Amino acid sequence: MEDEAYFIAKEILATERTYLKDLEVITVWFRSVLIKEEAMPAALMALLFSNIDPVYEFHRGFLHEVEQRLALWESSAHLKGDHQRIGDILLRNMRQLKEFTSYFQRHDEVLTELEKATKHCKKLEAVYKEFELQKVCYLPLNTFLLKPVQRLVHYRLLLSRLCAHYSPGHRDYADCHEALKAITEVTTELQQSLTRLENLQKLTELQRDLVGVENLIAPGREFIREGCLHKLTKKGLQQRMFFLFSDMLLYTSKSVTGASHFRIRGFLPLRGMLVEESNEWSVLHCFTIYAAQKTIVVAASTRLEKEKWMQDLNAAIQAAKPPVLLNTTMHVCWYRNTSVSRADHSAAVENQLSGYLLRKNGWQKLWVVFTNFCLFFYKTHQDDYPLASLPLLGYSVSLPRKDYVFKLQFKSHVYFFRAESKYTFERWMDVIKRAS
Repeated sequence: MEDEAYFIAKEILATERTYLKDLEVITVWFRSVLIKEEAMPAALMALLFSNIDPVYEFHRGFLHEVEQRLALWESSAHLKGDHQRIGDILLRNMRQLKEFTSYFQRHDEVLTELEKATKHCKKLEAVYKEFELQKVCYLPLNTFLLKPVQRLVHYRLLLSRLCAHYSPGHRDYADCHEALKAITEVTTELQQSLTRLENLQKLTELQRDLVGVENLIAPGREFIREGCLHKLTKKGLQQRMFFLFSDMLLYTSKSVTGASHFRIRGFLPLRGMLVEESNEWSVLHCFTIYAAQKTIVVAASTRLEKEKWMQDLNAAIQAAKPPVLLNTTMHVCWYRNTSVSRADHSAAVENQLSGYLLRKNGWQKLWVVFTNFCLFFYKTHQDDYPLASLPLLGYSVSLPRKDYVFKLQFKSHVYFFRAESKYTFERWMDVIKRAS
């Protein structure tokens, strides 16, 4: 009962702790590198930092107010009272956060300008490159420019979740609804900006990752799904990479010894193709893609995988009724024969989570972060780089066969984790299930 409301508070904390460290990848670490190298024109430095710094200020103050209250929580008997309550802190900052919306609206403009600056300036591209290599850069650099607006959502989500196990009679009930309504209209205003950014980000990433392809980023192209399938060739079924956008189908070329597995071979426009499910090819889970002037047959790793790629193709071909010219997620797909949809991203993002838990040779306490379908391992809540990582596509959360332990299974790889509480136990295996 009362415990459930407290663990949400701690949830807000741990995640805010990770958020502030996320922001520090830019405002601390990336900043210095730009100064030491001065490959970034001052206009872009202003545009970048005039819009992240002020946000970072607020949050640093906010984390303080939180973790303090959280300390006064678990306190005398004639005061607590207002020690076991957080709706007041939230209500304040929420109605105070709305004043930063103007800053957020330009994140689509910062991710945009960095890109052009990177391509037209050769020195900055080099700098940018080496910096994404550093252990501090545990996710792609672009991914961080996203988190500010995404964080706004996470308050809406968490505040929502508080009004769930709350009812009239609690001191912190009237405040939360005012707070929730305050953040809900904050996210509303930027909901358009958010989706526009989340997509620009994915296109701007792929643009880099893939070799050969140019002009992939466009005001129109939305990303449907990326993933791995076996193209039918004269030598046999061969693994290849497919990237389905709203207006074409990108696929990967023949694998050469020592070359990239992510060189784009050609695209197949969506006007006007048909996909037709395959004969005794049914067991092979293959279907056939008749394009306007090329035709391919292709096998899915499993049956559901096929139905996904098909349903997504067909529904995308109907919906389409400068010219493209010729261990992240894309890599985890190549090594596990799977795919990830635009729908999955929004389900690994809404399911982000930080916390402390143990990991059985011999129970080992680590601080774990779950973003981007991947677990990141720290020894302290305060380190600036992950000690280890573990991507989770194709991992299944079950109980074994201590107390309150869940296990991750994948082929021969078996890991075990323990949470302190029992609520926080049902929450960890929850989010991992919702990013799978």
